[PDB]
Amino acid sequence: EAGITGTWYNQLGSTFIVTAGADGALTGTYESAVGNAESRYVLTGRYDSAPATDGSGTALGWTVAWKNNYRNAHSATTWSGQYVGGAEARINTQWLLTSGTTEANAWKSTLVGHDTFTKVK
Amino acid sequence: GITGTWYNQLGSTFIVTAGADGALTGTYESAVGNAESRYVLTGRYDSAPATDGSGTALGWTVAWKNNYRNAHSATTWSGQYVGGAEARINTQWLLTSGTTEANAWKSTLVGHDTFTKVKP
Amino acid sequence: GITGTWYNQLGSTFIVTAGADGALTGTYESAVGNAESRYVLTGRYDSAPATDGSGTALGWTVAWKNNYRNAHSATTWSGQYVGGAEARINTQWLLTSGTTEANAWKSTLVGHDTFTKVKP
Amino acid sequence: EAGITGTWYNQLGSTFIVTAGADGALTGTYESAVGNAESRYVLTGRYDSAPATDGSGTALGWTVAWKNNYRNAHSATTWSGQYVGGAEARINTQWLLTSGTTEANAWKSTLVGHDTFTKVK
Ligand SMILES: O=C(O)CCCC[C@@H]1SC[C@@H]2NC(=O)N[C@@H]21
Ligand SMILES: O=C(O)CCCC[C@@H]1SC[C@@H]2NC(=O)N[C@@H]21
Ligand SMILES: O=C(O)CCCC[C@@H]1SC[C@@H]2NC(=O)N[C@@H]21
Ligand SMILES: O=C(O)CCCC[C@@H]1SC[C@@H]2NC(=O)N[C@@H]21
Repeated sequence: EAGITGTWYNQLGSTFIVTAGADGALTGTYESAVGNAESRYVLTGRYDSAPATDGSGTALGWTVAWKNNYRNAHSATTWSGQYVGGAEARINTQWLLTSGTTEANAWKSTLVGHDTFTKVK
Repeated sequence: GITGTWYNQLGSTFIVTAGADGALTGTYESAVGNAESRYVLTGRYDSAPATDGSGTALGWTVAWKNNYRNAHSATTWSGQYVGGAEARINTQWLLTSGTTEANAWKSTLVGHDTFTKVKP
Repeated sequence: GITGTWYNQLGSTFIVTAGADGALTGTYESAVGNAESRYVLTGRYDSAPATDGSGTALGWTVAWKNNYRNAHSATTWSGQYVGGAEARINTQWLLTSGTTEANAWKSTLVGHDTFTKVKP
Repeated sequence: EAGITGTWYNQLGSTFIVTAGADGALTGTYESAVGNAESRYVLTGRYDSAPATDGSGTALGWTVAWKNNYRNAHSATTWSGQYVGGAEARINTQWLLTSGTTEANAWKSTLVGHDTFTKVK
């Protein structure tokens, strides 16, 4: 939690700014270096606020709908993964990016990938 | 609309409110897994979808900790709402468990849930 | 058994032979996408599944090149066969397109196909 | 193809030995450093045997059913990804590992991950 809260960057050059609340909330903004995106987007999510203390990561996830006051891609990404704490903090994720499609095109609505986030300071 | 009480093919209950500007807020009760009672969820959806017949993109997260249990895991659902007479939310999901780094390869389950407002 | 002609929810046709020791060999004809006619597939399945009621794990690949078209892409389906009166193959799939390194983030689609032997 | 053919290792320490045939076939063996696995397992797959020449990767995929003459995990993995050629050849993949389950447990049948393979020589 104080762990998770901060600024993070992934391998694409994207920026994630997040605050982890005592109640398990994640709130912040996401800026993507790629895709049909510009500026910052709201994110919201959840994390395990009482994780195991036995060397395990802390499970978390968040969503961005790719609409802000400047652009709308008619799509949303969710990241699912875990925070790994300590001096070299990482958030390791897999994600699903679903675009709104017609029914005929639903088979090709969803991209899958993986992002690694590095905490800055 | 998206706001309402939804059920998937497993009999899980997804109760959500869609805020006017894109928020999803609600509770999730899973019929399966290391879960009992309701869990907090939050997410986002496209609050100005295309007007060509396309569905409404969305996603949400549950961390599987509540007053009864903690599974040390979180699921995200990514999908789209399809309105009409038999409204549906079609999703794919990622369930990540906290693991050691070495077991990270087996940390994440993937699946697909379809939701309707029809009570089992 | 697994050997036979299968159809998914999109109306794609999956014609396969399950070899006694685990091979899957056949053809795939997709009803959607950058595809026409039949494509070669190969895969593997568990040729000695558990006897507790569990399904039979399997997977296969199609590279979307044939004599008619080349989409510069490949799909893998990972899933399990569930026998019984209404045999089913339930899958999740990954469709990777060749991309530049920089566009690799958007190289891979994911979805789910369910197959039965019922002709549309 | 001469590209793809060879020995590869991923970040877990697993070994993939493959031959790419002129007809788009992939054949070989896989040895996993992790999981319910020992020794070598057959793999088979397919690749785009006439890829684009415009800087793009070569699409491919393969499957392992985790039964060999020493062990059976009642599971199968498929890797989907692309080969990136040149002096520092890589195969970048995402994978799906489905275990056989009862119907009641099908929701938890499938793991998802990503592997990066480095060609040795
Ligand atoms: O193109 C869109 O539909 C909106 C932008 C999507 C950007 C994706 S989300 C997954 C991946 N990680 C990033 O930081 N950016 C891309
Ligand atoms: O077992 C856990 O770690 C927590 C409960 C997970 C339940 C999963 S979330 C995806 C799927 N859809 C449901 O409604 N339930 C399962
Ligand atoms: O468009 C392409 O790149 C090639 C055709 C892809 C068809 C996909 S494979 C997954 C899904 N299931 C089908 O039967 N068809 C689509
Ligand atoms: O545990 C099993 O069911 C069989 C072994 C699975 C090993 C997996 S396949 C994906 C990942 N990549 C590897 O090299 N090993 C693991």
